[PDB]
Amino acid sequence: TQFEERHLKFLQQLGKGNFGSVEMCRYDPLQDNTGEVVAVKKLQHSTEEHLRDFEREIEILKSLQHDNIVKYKGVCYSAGRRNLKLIMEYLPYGSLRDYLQKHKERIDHIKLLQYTSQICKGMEYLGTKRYIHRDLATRNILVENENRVKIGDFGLTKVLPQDKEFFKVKEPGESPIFWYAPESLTESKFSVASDVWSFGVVLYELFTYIEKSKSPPAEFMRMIGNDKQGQSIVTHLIELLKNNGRLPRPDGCPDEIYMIMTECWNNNVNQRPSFRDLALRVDQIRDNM
Ligand SMILES: Cc1[nH]nc2[nH]c(=O)cc(-c3ccccc3)c12
Repeated sequence: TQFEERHLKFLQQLGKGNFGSVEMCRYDPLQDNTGEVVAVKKLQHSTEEHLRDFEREIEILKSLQHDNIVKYKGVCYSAGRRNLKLIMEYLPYGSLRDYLQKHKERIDHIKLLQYTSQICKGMEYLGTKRYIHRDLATRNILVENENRVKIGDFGLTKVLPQDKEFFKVKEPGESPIFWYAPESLTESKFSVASDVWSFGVVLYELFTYIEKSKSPPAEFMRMIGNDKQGQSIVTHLIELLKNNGRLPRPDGCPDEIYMIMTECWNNNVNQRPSFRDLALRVDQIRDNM
């Protein structure tokens, strides 16, 4: 879990996450090829704040061990221990968002339901730590193989206080608003229940197959008026959601699955299902058949 900079060998640039870039590297202490391939996260701007944030992600990630959560491996104190890099497992098939677009040939509803279940279970696990993810979306889930997805992107995750069921985030500025529960948009309140709302959007994403014009931003913007810019977008999204405006049932999506979506998208926070409810329902659906 302490990786030496001189043995971390660059292989590929991957995405460019919030703190900075992510690379695929080979860790080869024996210097001969033959090491483990890993993902290495870097911090672009190591300010007092960005570092504190990066360090918080590391603690969080180091504290989780679950089949459907990306593996923490360690840290690398490069530049003479004057820089730090997070070392994680490398999942070869990238984000669930890209996978669904690139590998339709090997995806059916059963696979979609498997992914759905796996995400729910990772989310049950986070809840036992009182962690709120706050950023659930297929772009933030990673694919190990055709049978296995893992939740990643713990850069925005927060811990609920001892006895507070919600966390108010001082000011969400430049947010993924189209995944957010109304009370997150209106009050900056995040909770297990707001994660459930977002999971609903994730379930929608799965069944739209990240198709051309059916993404949540595209759909919401169609409903609201594609003309709209800046804050009018937010104003109209809120008003829309408050009075039961919802994303449409994807083409070929079963009614039973759309109902799961609609139950997650309850304005009434308490009435949303739990992740435990959701895992059971999805697994039962799979097991019937
Ligand atoms: C963190 C990670 N582990 N394995 C990965 N495979 C990828 O294709 C992409 C990432 C990644 C995750 C977050 C931000 C950028 C890239 C990734």
